[PDB]
Amino acid sequence: QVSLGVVGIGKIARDQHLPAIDAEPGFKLTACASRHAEVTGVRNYRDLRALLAAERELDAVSLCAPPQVRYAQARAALEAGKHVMLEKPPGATLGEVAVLEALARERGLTLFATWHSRCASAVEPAREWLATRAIRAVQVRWKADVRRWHPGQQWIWEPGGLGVFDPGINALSIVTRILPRELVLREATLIVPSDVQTPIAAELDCADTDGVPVRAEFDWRHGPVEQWEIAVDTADGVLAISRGGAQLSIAGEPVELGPEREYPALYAHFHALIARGESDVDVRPLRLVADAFLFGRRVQTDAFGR
Amino acid sequence: QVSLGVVGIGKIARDQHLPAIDAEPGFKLTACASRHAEVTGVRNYRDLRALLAAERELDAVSLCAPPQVRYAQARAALEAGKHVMLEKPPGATLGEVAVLEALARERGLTLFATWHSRCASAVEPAREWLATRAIRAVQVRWKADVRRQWIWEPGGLGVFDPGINALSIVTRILPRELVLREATLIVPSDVQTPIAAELDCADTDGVPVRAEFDWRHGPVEQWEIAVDTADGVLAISRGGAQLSIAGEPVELGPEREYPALYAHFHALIARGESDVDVRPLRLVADAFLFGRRVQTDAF
Ligand SMILES: NC(=O)c1ccc[n+]([C@@H]2O[C@H](COP(=O)([O-])OP(=O)(O)OC[C@H]3O[C@@H](n4cnc5c(N)ncnc54)[C@H](OP(=O)(O)O)[C@@H]3O)[C@@H](O)[C@H]2O)c1
Repeated sequence: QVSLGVVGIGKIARDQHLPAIDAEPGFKLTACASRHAEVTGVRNYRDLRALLAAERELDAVSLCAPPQVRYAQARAALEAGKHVMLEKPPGATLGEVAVLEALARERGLTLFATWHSRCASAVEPAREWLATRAIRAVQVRWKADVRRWHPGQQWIWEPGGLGVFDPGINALSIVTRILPRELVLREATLIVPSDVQTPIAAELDCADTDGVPVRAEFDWRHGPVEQWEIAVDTADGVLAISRGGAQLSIAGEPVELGPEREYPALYAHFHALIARGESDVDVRPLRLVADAFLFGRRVQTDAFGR
Repeated sequence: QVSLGVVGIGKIARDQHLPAIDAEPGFKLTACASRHAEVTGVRNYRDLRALLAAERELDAVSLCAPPQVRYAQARAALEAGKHVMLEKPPGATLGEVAVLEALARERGLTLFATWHSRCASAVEPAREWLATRAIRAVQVRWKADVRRQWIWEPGGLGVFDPGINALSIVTRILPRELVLREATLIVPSDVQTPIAAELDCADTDGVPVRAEFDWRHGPVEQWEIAVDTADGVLAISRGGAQLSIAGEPVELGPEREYPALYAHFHALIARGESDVDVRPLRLVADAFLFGRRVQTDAF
């Protein structure tokens, strides 16, 4: 078993990481680090620094804290000789992820930038069906109530928190996986409430290298049922991904999919990467978001109320 | 020699590119493309597609148009089997540059993303002196008066349009990669790009690298990079033309940024290599992504 530590025991750590780790036989949950939480049955620390100082035989760390502290924690873990798994986004900047990848490669360690939505069951079936066909247009709708997915959370509204791109980048992680050709941003509009620093809604107009238009609408102002949809119009009809990747229809016919197991799949991949002595750092979804911030118009809207 | 075409004959093509090409023996200027300008002594076209269709023996092209039109030109040139040299910045977005580098690598073609300020006289001496030494801190001060439209449009970079030149020097002289830790963009309420900006970086050894860019009226114009080491301060001034080390001024040669660029482009084509350093643009992108934004009075 690979000995594993988890950093930042918050919403996604309780909802997804700890259950997936517990059911993954390749890992032994050995330690956890959190300022305001502890995990029963394992050794607990207030911060990653104290965990690394004490857990010299630990093999790997998985980071579930906000992305603004991701670089500092991942660098420390890599410098201590641990393989590192990163929640999405892999960093607040592209430069820090490049530095981490070079460092992990400069230490022979596994670095894994995870995109949990890429492990949704519809993703690889969609990629396989689309690799052969003539794509005409792509439509993305990724809208959910922020208060239901990040209740009480403030880092989403601070610089490096991405705002609506925090879930929106999941859609881009799927699109960049299922489309055969690279995307380039052509225009973007970011809608930023008067009281925050990140967008609550955004529109993206991209094209792949063949000129296929990729239109995306992200919104955190929404009712209680998510709209997490990607529609690829082809010459053979429409491929429609819905429910964040849990549902797939091709030319109007539903497609049978296995059960959702995104985070089990992530941890299985992390273990396999370590046993292979390989890394997996795809920053293309974050690079497109960076282009959106660099090139995109910014429009003020009314206060969110944080 | 290498047959060469130039696209976008503006003032910098007239002042810098064409004289440098004329004096570079490795190239023969064969054709130029420009919508509103013709170049004496060579064949002339109004767009790159026409040039490419006609100049079938052409080996390479140098693109001097702004980045908003350069990506489509660079694609067509690489697809036509030509080596490509790009003015700075190499793209309007990082995705554009990634596409070109993949395209060039797949056809075995030379792609050269130039940073003309990296060829200023002080840059390579500063890099040699700093390579071995214990650096403590770096400070960049870029200030000027903007009063002396694309710059205020979404994607126009704002103060980073010239400020990225200082970032290309910083990233060349320092021996380790920079990570942006905090940024602040000051945006006039009637524009979409920053008039002033502060960057807070740290290199991979933790060395703080601070940069301030200001386009507003204030104190006297300045362009300075100061790198404090255990052996004293290294100071670059005058956009890279002037160098001081531990208080001692250093003798530098005349400015030949664009002759240097074209000599390197020729050398890249000879060795079959590319040179696509996107890090100065990536740092600017990180500032737009990670930066805190502050509104100021209309411009
Ligand atoms: N919310 C979701 O549904 C979801 C789903 C998939 C992926 N994710 C990703 O997972 C990451 C965290 O998401 P989340 O919803 O779990 O947010 P979160 O609960 O608010 O943050 C997780 C924990 O990180 C710690 N934290 C906050 N600031 C910190 C700081 N400076 N330094 C160290 N620890 C700090 C906190 O634990 P302590 O106070 O105890 O130290 C926090 O409880 C994000 O990158 C997010 O994008 C979220």
